[PDB]
Amino acid sequence: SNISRQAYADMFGPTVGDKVRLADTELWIEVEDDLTTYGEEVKFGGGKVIRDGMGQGQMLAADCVDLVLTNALIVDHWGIVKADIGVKDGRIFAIGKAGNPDIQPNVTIPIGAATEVIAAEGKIVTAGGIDTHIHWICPQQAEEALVSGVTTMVGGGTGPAAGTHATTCTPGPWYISRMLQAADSLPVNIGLLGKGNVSQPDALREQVAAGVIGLKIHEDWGATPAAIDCALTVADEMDIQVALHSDTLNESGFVEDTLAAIGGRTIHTFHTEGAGGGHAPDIITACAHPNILPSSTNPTLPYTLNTIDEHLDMLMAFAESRIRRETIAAEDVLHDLGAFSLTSSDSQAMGRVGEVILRTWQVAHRMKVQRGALAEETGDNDNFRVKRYIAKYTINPALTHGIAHEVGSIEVGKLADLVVWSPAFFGVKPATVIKGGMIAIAPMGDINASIPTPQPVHYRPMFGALGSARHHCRLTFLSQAAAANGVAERLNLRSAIAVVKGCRTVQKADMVHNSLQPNITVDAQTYEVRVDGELITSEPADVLPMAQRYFLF
Amino acid sequence: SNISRQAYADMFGPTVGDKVRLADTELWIEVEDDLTTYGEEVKFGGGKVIRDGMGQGQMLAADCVDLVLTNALIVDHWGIVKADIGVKDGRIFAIGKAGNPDIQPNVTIPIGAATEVIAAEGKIVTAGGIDTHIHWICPQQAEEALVSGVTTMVGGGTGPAAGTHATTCTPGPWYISRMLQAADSLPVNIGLLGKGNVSQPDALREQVAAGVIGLKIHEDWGATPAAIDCALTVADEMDIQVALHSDTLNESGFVEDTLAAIGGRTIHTFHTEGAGGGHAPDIITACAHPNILPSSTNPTLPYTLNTIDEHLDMLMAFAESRIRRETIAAEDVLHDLGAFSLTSSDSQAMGRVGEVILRTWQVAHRMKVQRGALAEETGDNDNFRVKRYIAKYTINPALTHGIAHEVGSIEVGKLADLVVWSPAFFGVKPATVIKGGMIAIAPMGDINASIPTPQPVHYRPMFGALGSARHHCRLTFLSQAAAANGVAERLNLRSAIAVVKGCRTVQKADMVHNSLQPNITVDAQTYEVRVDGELITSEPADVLPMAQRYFLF
Amino acid sequence: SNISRQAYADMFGPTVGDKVRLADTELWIEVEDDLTTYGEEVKFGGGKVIRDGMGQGQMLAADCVDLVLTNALIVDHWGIVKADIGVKDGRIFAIGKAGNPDIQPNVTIPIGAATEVIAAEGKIVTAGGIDTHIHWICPQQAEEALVSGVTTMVGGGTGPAAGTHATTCTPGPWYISRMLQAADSLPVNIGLLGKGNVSQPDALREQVAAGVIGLKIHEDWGATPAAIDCALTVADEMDIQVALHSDTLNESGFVEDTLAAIGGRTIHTFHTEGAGGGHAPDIITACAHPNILPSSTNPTLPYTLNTIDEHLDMLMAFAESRIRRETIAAEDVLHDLGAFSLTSSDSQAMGRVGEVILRTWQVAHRMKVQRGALAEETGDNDNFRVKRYIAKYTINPALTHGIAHEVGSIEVGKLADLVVWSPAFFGVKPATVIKGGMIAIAPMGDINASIPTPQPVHYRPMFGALGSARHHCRLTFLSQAAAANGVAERLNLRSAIAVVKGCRTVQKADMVHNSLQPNITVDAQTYEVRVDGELITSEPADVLPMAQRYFLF
Amino acid sequence: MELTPREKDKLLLFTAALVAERRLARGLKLNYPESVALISAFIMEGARDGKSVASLMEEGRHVLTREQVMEGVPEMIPDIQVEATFPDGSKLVTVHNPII
Amino acid sequence: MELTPREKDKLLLFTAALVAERRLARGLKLNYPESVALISAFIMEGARDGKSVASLMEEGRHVLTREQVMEGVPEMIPDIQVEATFPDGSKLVTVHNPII
Amino acid sequence: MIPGEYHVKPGQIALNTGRATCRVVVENHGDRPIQVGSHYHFAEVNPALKFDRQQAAGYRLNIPAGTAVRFEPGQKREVELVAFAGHRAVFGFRGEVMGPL
Ligand code: NI
Ligand code: NI
Ligand code: NI
Ligand code: NI
Ligand code: NI
Ligand code: NI
Repeated sequence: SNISRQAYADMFGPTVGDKVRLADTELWIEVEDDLTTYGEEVKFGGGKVIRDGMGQGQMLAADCVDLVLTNALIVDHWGIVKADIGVKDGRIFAIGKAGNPDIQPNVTIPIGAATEVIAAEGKIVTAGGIDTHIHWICPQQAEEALVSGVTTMVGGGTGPAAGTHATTCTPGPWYISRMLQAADSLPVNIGLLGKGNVSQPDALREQVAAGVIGLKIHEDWGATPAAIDCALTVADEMDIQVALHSDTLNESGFVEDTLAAIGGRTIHTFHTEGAGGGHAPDIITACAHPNILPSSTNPTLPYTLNTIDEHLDMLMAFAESRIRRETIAAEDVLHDLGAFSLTSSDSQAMGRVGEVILRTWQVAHRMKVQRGALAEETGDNDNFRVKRYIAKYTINPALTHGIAHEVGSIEVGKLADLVVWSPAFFGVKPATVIKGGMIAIAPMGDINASIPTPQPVHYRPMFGALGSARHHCRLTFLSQAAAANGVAERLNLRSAIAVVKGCRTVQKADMVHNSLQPNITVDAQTYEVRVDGELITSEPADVLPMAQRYFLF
Repeated sequence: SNISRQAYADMFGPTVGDKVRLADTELWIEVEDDLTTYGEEVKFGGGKVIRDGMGQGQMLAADCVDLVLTNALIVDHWGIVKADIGVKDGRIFAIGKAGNPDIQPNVTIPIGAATEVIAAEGKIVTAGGIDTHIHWICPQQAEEALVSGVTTMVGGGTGPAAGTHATTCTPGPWYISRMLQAADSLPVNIGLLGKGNVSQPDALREQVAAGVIGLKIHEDWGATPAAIDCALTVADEMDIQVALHSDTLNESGFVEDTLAAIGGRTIHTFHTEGAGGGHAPDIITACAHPNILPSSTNPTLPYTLNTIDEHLDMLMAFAESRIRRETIAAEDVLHDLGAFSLTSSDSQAMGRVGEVILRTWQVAHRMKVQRGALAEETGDNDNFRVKRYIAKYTINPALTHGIAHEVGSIEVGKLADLVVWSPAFFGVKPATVIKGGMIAIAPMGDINASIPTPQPVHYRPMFGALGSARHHCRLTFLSQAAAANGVAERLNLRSAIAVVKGCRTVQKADMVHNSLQPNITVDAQTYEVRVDGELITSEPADVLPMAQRYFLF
Repeated sequence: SNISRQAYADMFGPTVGDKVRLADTELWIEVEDDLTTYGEEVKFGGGKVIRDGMGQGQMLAADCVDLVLTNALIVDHWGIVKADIGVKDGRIFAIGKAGNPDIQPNVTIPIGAATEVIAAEGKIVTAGGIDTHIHWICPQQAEEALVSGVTTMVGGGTGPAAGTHATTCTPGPWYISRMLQAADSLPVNIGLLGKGNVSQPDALREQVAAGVIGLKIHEDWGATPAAIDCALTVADEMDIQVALHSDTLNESGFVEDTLAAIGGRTIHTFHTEGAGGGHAPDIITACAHPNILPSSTNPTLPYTLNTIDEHLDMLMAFAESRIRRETIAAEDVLHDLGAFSLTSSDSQAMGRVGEVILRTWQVAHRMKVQRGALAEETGDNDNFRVKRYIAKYTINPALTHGIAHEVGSIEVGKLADLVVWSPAFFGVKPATVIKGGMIAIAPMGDINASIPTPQPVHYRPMFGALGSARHHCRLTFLSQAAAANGVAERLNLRSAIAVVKGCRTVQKADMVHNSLQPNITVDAQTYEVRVDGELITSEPADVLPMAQRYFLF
Repeated sequence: MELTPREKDKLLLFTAALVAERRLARGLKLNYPESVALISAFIMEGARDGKSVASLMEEGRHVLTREQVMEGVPEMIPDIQVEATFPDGSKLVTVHNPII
Repeated sequence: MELTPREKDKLLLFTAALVAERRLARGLKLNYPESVALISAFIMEGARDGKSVASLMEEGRHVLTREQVMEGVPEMIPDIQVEATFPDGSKLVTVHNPII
Repeated sequence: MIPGEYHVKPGQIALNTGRATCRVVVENHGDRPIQVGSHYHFAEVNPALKFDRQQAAGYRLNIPAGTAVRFEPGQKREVELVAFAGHRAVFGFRGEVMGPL
């Protein structure tokens, strides 16, 4: 039997050699591989394949997956392939060919009576995003981020307090404890950062022992060489990560003095470009070092016409020393080159919580438009650029904070945090958001309707976000010390617990597709950024995709 | 002392011989009995009867009810009587005469210091509805159904997944467990259905042992004779119910082959008319058998002008074999005759979750208009037709699923799930919805107002729907096996647990006021339905009551 | 170094001698004291004081506060002073000078790595309000009251039931238990009142043993001399408070007979003016007795043009005996004189739940306008009148119900329930509401915005109102008996528990700034109120502050 | 009014349509959400008027043309569905390829 | 439409502005919330039109004058901030002393 | 520019390659329509369909996965079958095999 490739694409989604446009951008992805056996694809429906004795086997629950995503087009750092995804016990069981071994060939993902089905044909499936620069100013941020496709949120705060408005710090044992307890109520995985600004190591050890997975050094609390050194010493001891927002005022020293204080130790530099904070005007030079894991916050991504104008007031003499067109323009290119490894939000503190993914793709679009294909690109597609950029908000943030053993990508053994997208709305509005094997939120039509599609369709929380089901499908990350001291039992935390590890051993070379260490310089007077003497710059966009065609406001 | 019957009706509600119109329909009910002692009615208020030493006694909590609904007009399958209702420990204590035995005669429901009062004079009180065809596509369905007057929801699903969109199945132990946990968060009683389509009995026993109270056989998972037989065998063993959505395609056999596979064993046939699924075009003939408990889904109830037109797309060659004007028209009459015993929704899968009660009364209205009085009717009232129809969404669904020992009617010992209605809004918008003795939802005016009545008045959840109070006032139904294996303790379920029983012994003869087994046939070419050779048909309504006079949209 | 007082006020808020207008009223407060050391004030921000080694010390968590409110202008019954507030373990640690003892002088509130900061410069901080006349008609009242600045709610009810609509009673053990469990879900401290109308003491003891902290005697349940006596006898035994709504009908006796039945025992008279209930037309004379703690409900506060007109229907022969212009006008003056000691709402039963604070200040404004300065006033400010009025909804309600050891004022050791106000919105719309050391609700802008200030800004619940964090930051008050019988463990209450005490020993002389016992009389025919023969009256307002300039509707 | 959850939900759609309506009046080419909202609201009003499902299925295809919406928008909307209370109860109206 | 929480939140602001708009039309002097809502909605529409942040920062100061609002209102609003989707994405518009 | 558009490369896909196939004439002798799915064990279809069941043993319809063939009453037509793979164990359907083959 034969079938035309067009009819096939309409029935099972695209296959090898087919290209798909990402939303309304100029980025095109080409299916690199297809793990199916033509003619043996599984489809659910009346008279279709997944039925008793046919595509559904006779195996017991233990011998089959709980959930199968059929004919999914996976877009991950390791590849863009077509395959079925199997989920078992809340985790990714396998990527391959689903079906019934009794009558079908090459079945690697067994479907049985205990298997639920999610039809992914014609859809793109990605790992849930991971935002590592969250200011816990309000609990509403969790739903906003979840809706955008972000499933893990790392940050600090206690609510709308002055300290939190400015820094990602959950100060001390009491607040840390209270926030760990409040975390059980949120539908995303959570890890907290304590206040790392102190020159007494015991004051830091207490916070780590209380539960934080990292310490934030912020200039508002004093980003002095003494504080930075103290925080890194405790980090090396307790295997937790340090996030830095340096001395913008150059009060205690210049960028080189801060770098000297860090002493080659692992550290995550927040908003490395500088607009969001850091030694004026050269904190961006940090991306040249092997021990620095650099990230960008999202208001500066990508460089557009209104960027500079809006930034002055979001900030409001050192304003014009902090807001620089030169470093803002360069940042985009540095992302395209892989010099900057992560993207984050900086939620409600010079950052948009629901725009991490959306902005990352806009930068990729603008860079393709301005710079053409990357040197690593093969074929007439943007597959490599896509892998490079998706890594910025998935696997790289996970590696930087020691949680890549649990989340960060679509790999066997990892928690099943997945986002299903229709190609036309990729990166803008997801079709389904799965948390730990359960749908946590999705667009839903009229509740009283005869079908789930009638208007009004808007995002509403599903069963995966309800009480005990939620606790079972989310993770609260703890430091190894907190886990050992029995903090979870003491605070009576109800969610699944995960421990962070490998924070001190990760380096720039470990950032997937983003390990460039450029010989970068910044002119002290003009602020021009140069890599190997070449000027790094770009043009501001007047119009961007993933914008006015999708939003009501 | 004397008082005119009109002034009396205005003060204590109608009494024996008085008639009341149900909403804006042509259905009239006549009070059959009044359990009060004229002059001794209890009324609450300043200077009224329920006061210390007067209508309120000196007894301790153990010797008096927690709640009394005064002067209620009860409408249940057993009668339409005026009386006081006593509730104690979350259950119906007694139906009779409330008061203080110290100074009042014939007191059967003692009122004391521990008694709360709900004024029901001029109101109609009914048992909470029971919907047995729920697709758990989204958690929002619970509030929608509760608001309509439905207090128990049986069905299956895991959220907005392909499998759930199409079938009422919660596949396997993992999903069953997760959904049982999520159930604690919903303000209605819940029982789950697993996937019954498998030819290996152990795969089914696992699901029952996990917690499901029934198994759904759906054609999308393969409604073959082998699967049907396997499911019924396990059902007979574990005392759980089977719900069927037959082979519309006639792929494995015709309706008679399916009936043969069932082999006289008890089974609940979903949407027996066929539009929602089933052997084309004669699945409707199932209502002739003694072992079949037939129900209808609600989009086809009642037959109207726009019915056919809307149905084609809600479905979208076998479309015109499934959507038949002939069987749709007949279905209404079969309900009026008692051949069809239940009504359900088929929530968001060709059914409206908040319209089960509303549509049942519209069918009754249209049948009275077209067919006149029933042969069982006595007096100039529609009392019997009313009892016949109310049984379709209360007691009958409860009997069919083995939960009639807990809910289904206003009888002593049963859980106090009651709905209070103003006659003008009967079946459309309730005044109060009580779950397990506590008000769970009700229309509420301006929160900051001087009284609870100022606009805007809209349904808002009350104390009975909050945290622990909710857990105490709702039931999660389990299979006898799950209860024995200690599933509630393992999953740490917080709500009250109830066990199903008597699912295999219920038959058509047991359906209250709806036990007709007609000699029914369907013409294979014309699709005409005939009972004893007589053509069964009806005319489509152009306008219906309980519609545009009550809804904003 | 020197700095002008204006620039100083702009930078750290007002200091000694500076005056501030309360919202848009004519009330002005003058800073009486400042606990800072000029030049050593703590300010948070980039390059500011609270930084490592500077304003932030090296002490461990145990040796520093969890939260510090910097440069707060405190307005409490004991004074109007400028100072820093320290909060530790959810309680008020100290009022003084915050900082780092290592380099700063006079530090009484140590700031360390474990300290969160709330910038209060230019803000007014007050204790959370306490409403003791709550009808638990719906759970939504809690959020409405919290938003207005009320953090403790005492009352009774079971939801929108007839008994609750009319009285503040939670009838019997079952309902009391259910409501105690539902309380864990609400973001305010809660104490319940049972039904005190019974002549059998055991029926009352049961309710107290079940958990109520008081008993409400309401005329609708029979406010007879026998019932009143029985309730007071049990109150004296179990150290719980009694709230009274007397016999308006004069059925069992006149006001003097009720007073005689009370027999000099402590009692809280609700809506003492009479419009909301009580012996017509002289229940107001109760404020002359030493054992009476009198409060007003809010619809009559203050006397305005539309007051009488609206009241007839909110009530609907004894209507015109209950609604009297004479007693309504006098009530305002009696509050100004300190004859009436508390203000409350009477939520949704002739009272506005979100208008207790707002109306108390409107009365103060109208009294200043009509009567000028109080005899106790010193200086050209309204400091004493302000202290007298704030006491009416904070400390006095707490003393009356035996919970002043936990809440009621900004004093060391008390729970940290604080409200932060911008002077322009004082008493109308708060900036931050802190419950037990955690922000529970606050106005919040666009969730996806770059900052928390963009529109739309509306009140949204914060971390202090979420699950377990909420349980840790709220208190459920129990009677000493209930606490002893282990009710909290039995019902498995998750919130912090507090016990009431000192209810029987409090008298009129104990009411802060409101201990006047006037020689008051009421003319039986004309209803004119006279104190020492002088006519007590006032003029109705045509326009009021804290009204149309702040609300959208 | 005793508004049920569904009645309140529809108020959201109505308001979304008011936004689209005013922008169309300004002469702007509507985007994805604006288009869906405008056409949906039209149908609900048609049901309130008492028009049949069949009539609305057709009428709904003449509310907006391809020249009144942004590029790609017509392709993002293969159909529009909405339910409303007709004289004979709630009915589903499906409009295929509403924008041409 | 697939409305996200933020899109739904903005619908609240739009509706608040409709209230203010009708009252201003009646000739009433606007209060605090009405003023904030009216000016904010204006800016959102400007962004939908494609105006720049710079242009709106100025235009927003000429929506209401001191004579169209209640006494004290101008002082209660030192600035107004709102974000909207411009052709180049979401941008923050801050209008200082909008009412003079 | 069409958001999320495909660029499917032209050509065709060969289904179920390298598997044994056979053609059989089937005739619907029933008075009601019968529709058969791609993976249903053809030898166990509705008894009203008349054909050589012995030849259809271990076979299914050689059509795109998920599709179906419809037979109206009295309809006769030739269909192409393809053999099952995997363990070639048949369970379910009308319960005629319930084991390997
Ligand atoms: Ni920063
Ligand atoms: Ni930040
Ligand atoms: Ni069905
Ligand atoms: Ni169904
Ligand atoms: Ni009262
Ligand atoms: Ni009251």
